[PDB]
Amino acid sequence: YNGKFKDKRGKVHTLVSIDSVAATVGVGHAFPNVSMLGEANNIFEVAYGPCPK
Amino acid sequence: VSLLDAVDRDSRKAETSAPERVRQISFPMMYFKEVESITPDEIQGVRQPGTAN
Repeated sequence: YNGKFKDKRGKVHTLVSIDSVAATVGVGHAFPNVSMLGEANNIFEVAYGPCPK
Repeated sequence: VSLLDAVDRDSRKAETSAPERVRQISFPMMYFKEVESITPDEIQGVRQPGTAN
């Protein structure tokens, strides 16, 4: 995965990285795949709230 | 009006009454005002005193 984004200040943020580690060193993240569980997926969730209006 | 004074018959003198007095006046009036407002922060997550949830 080679995703990367830029901040308003021009700072480049690489999606796949470990804090305080040189970019030259290989790095990766591991996780299990749960998408197929659908409505029973209790491991990953996102919350949403109201606005001040 | 006031009492009347006796005069001699032959002198043929008399009395007279002064005229009335008229006057005028004016009044100001009092003004009252007050303000109040309602904002969303008064109803965002604020429980009603007499209930549970």
